[PDB]
Amino acid sequence: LYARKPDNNLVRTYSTQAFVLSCKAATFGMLQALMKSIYEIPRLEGISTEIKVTEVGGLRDYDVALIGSSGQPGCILLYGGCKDTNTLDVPNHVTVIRF
Amino acid sequence: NFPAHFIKSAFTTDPLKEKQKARFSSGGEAMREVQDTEFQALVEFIEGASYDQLISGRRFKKVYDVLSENDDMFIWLCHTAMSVLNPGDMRSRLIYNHLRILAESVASGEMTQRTAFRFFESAVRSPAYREIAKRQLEGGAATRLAGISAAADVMRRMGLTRRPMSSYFELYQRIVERSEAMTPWGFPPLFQFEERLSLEPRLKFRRIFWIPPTWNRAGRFLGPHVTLYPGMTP
Amino acid sequence: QRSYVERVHQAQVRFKAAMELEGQREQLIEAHQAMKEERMRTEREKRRQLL
Amino acid sequence: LRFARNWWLTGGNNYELVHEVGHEREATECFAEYAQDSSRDVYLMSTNRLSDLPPGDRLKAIVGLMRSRWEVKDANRGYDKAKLLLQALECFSEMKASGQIGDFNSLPEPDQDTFLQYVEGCSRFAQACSHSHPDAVRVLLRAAQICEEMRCVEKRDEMIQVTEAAANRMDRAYAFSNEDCVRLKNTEELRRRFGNTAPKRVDCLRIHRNRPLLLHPMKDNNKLLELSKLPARPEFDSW
Amino acid sequence: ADRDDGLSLQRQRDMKVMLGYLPKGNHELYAARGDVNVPAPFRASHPTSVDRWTHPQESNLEQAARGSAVLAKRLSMTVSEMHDRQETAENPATLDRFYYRIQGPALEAGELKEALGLKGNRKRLPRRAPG
Amino acid sequence: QSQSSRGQPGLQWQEGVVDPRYSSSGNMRRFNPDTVAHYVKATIQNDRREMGLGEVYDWHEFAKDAVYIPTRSGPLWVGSDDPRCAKFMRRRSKMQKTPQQKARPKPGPDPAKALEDHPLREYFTTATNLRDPLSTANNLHRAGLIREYDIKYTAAKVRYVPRPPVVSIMGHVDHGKTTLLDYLRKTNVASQEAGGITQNVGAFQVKTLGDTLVTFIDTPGHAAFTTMREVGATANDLIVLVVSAVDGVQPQTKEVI
RNA sequence: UUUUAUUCAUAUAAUUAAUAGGAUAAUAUUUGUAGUUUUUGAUACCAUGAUAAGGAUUAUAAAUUGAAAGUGUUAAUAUCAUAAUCAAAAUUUAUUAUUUAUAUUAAAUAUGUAUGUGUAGAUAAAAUAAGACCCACCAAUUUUUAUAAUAAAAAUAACGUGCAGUAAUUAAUAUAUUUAUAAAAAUAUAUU
Ligand SMILES: Nc1nc2c(ncn2[C@@H]2O[C@H](COP(=O)(O)OP(=O)(O)O)[C@@H](O)[C@H]2O)c(=O)[nH]1
Ligand SMILES: [Mg+2]
Repeated sequence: LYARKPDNNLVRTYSTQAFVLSCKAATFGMLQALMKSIYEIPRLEGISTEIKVTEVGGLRDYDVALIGSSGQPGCILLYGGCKDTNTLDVPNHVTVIRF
Repeated sequence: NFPAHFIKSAFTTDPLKEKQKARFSSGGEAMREVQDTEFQALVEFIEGASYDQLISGRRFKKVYDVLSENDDMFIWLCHTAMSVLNPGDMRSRLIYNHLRILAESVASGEMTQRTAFRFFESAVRSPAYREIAKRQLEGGAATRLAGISAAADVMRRMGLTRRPMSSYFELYQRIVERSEAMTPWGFPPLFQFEERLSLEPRLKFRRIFWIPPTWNRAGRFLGPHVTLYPGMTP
Repeated sequence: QRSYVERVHQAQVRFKAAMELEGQREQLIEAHQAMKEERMRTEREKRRQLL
Repeated sequence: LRFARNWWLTGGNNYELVHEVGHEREATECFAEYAQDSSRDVYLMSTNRLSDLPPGDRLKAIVGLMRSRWEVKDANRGYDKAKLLLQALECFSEMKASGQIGDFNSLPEPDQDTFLQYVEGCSRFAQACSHSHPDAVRVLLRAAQICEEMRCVEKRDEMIQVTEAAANRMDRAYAFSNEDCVRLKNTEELRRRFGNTAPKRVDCLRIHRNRPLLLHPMKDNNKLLELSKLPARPEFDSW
Repeated sequence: ADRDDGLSLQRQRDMKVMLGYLPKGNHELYAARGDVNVPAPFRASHPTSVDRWTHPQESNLEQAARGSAVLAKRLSMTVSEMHDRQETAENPATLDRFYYRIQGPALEAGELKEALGLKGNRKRLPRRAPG
Repeated sequence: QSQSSRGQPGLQWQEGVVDPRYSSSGNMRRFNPDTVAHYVKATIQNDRREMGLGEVYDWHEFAKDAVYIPTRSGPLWVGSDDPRCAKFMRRRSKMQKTPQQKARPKPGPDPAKALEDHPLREYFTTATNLRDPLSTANNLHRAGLIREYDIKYTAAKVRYVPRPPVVSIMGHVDHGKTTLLDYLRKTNVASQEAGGITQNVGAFQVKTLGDTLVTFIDTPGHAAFTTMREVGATANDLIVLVVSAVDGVQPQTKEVI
């Protein structure tokens, strides 16, 4: 009748390059195909991709906020010519792949 | 750790035991099977000189308290302050009546001695009383002796004493103290009396041990009665 | 002891009821699929005959 | 001030006072301290199927199920309600059949009216759902049998008549088995205007107190539009 | 490490403080001190708390014993003694009245008072419902 | 007893690289015998000698049991047998023996049955059965075109009309589905399509044969668009599978079949 | 310009569970009473009590031969009620208060080495039937102002350095000046 008790003494220590990834497609079918391809892509030894936000819109402000705020390397993928409405500026450490 | 002893008498009796106890021991069964405070304190104290008792400090302290519980000190203070007044002056008559009322209230117990002393010090520090006392002292022949003797007599008449004739012995003590020239007649030490009354609510003027030592507590000790170097009694 | 046995027995009963419900849903799905397959076989043979 | 740093009790003085008093009324009354006793504390077991409970507890669960159905408040088809009511009546029927003292003649007025309203509701739901469900008349017949078991001729005859009529009804039924105008006129007028011929939204931002602010397009005559049109870096960008 | 000088006094005391031999709060310590019989908060400024202090809770099984003690005392007393002393069924009657003087360490003195019944603090009382 | 910096820490990742202190190679909370200075070992051994404890023998193996304690001075390395981390070690051992030691709330009634008893159940709607007039009438009522008493009456009133057929063009990549649809529609889309690859489903109605409308759905043939293929399969009533003559049956054609 | 003394000697070795009566008694072969084998803290650990050191003060004068020793605490130690792997027979092993110049070993085996003009430092003893809380840096994170190659403040349970108030170790404080890896002070006045 008891659940596992967390312990906060243990913390995450980074061994690989943690790539925070945001994905945004032009259409829902494109988004599904992109997600399937990304999950079919195998993991490298020293690379770990964390998928935060997947959407059907263009580049937003919250995407830049989620990817660029943390110092971890970030990749934002824009599948299709979806119009962007972000007012901030994407940091240089974050790669924006518009395709 | 520590066993429960329950020294309370209400924590060691229960109705179940009391039911059987009452039948054997009750009021009827017990009845069937069984068959001037100063003077009383003094006789209690002196009865310790019997062949089966000892002189104890408790009884002497008790009789001392019974003897000193009165306020005749304050009454004599008031009447000695009254003695110096002039029976002809109207201000002196007013002061005399005020102080007589104060003394009567103290004797009756209607006024506590602390506030009575406040009244007395306020009355005796007034300039009128000081001037009257100054004239009394300056006069070549004065009425201080007559005043204090009449004060003793009225203290007897009005019942302001513990016993009818104690006032005259107190007057004798007052005169023999006046022979010492401690203070001018009519100028009592108010600071001294204030210091007295701040602490005491009422103004006033081979070892024996209750717990014998045990063997565990005291290693090498015999007792208070044993004599290590006795003599030869005839 | 009473609370523990009550909680455990209620949990067991609820789990059994949920499993029975899921089994009923699975049986319904299987029956619907079988009917669909029968209809599809009839449609296929009808299609061959009509062609 | 409040707490003492010294933790040792010195000898001399320190005469604490212990005073004990007692009233006979306290011993007589003894007040009350029964929070949870063995009589009121019992084991609890749960069964999923409603046939495991005794008829009384079966009814005590059926009333809760009826309350849940009322909370649903769908009404309309009431075959589930009819089944619940039939089980409720079966509780009384099995109470009488097993050998309990419960008999409709011996039942008091409250239990009698409860039985009457239960059977009436069951029959009403069954009559409503007879056409939708071919087997609702079966529950009607079962309710009539329950009434006969309870030996209540007055309700039994009514149940028999209503179930016969329900069977006949089921057999016979189974054997039988301005805004728009304004919009249209406006659309027609718009189409006619378009055939004969052969405004722009302004973005709004709620600034403060939810007050809208409209950013109207800049006038075409000012220099700022041309300033934006001109290249940023003349040496690097194409002209 | 046998013949070593050992930790300094300051270092050892600081280590004990870090480990927690010093209590974080004084409420438990002064509740078990036994110098006073007040409850844990040590300060009552509300009417209900004051009533709680003035009327300590007691179990019925012990209230019956307390009433039986005065019943037995009155039974032992004679009719004339009771009538003169005004000890009747309605008037309360005292049972015990004494003074004691205690000397020694605070915690041990408190435990001794608990054992003797002089300290009514830190007592568990079963719950009651309604009246 | 608690392994967390007393001062409030910030971001552990620099704009480009990971902070060495928070990396695995330079973990601040791991005692590294290969990089610690002489004074750290001197302090550790001095403590182990001042208080009764075992001699430190191997630093590499001691790093396994080296417990980290944050201090204003910095990291404090305390042996597993040192009294300072006694409570922490006891809690860690208890967690290792039995981790599930926190009570959890009792689960309530099953949500599936709660759905059966939901007050809003009747508002649920379902796709109309194409062969059931009762279903069509019920959907009409739920859309509010007929009253609830018109269900059985409109069930007979429902009639069937032939609709334009929908055909989905499927196949393998570069098998000419786009080119076939392009020829049918006379639009030249196969050349203006970016990258020469179809990645969006398009439905186009054409007037062919006996002046009838046929709606063609251009399903992409790339392997990733399985969801688009499934959508086209569900939507269409007829499927045309185009296979190249030169290039035989491929896995995409096999899965389409 | 009051009296006295002080060289002091044994010290580790091995195995520990039950009751059962007799002569002069009116009778018991119970003379001679026969059911292996599932438990485990000290051959080496019980922390708690006593003890050591050790103090208090009223008895006028007459009579009487009389009317006269009392302990906390701090300490050390230990064999007791409390926490499993090991001292008591095979003793070398060094443990304070001893016989100094006429005669010196006979009953349980009962001491052969220090004469040196009685010459140090320390130590013990008695007036008794005798006679006198808490500061600065360093370390360690981090946070704000700032983006200038800035700069500054501040929050922080265990480090390393120097020694900082609390009548407190030093009259105190303030201003100004000076030295040291930059802590602490010094120097010179003013105030109280
Ligand atoms: N010769 C010939 N070429 C064809 C035919 N169908 C398609 N192609 C070639 O295929 C290319 C277009 O491929 P596409 O139809 O978009 O590939 P798909 O969408 O996967 O079917 C064009 O460049 C044509 O040259 C055909 O029937 N004959
Ligand atoms: Mg294509």
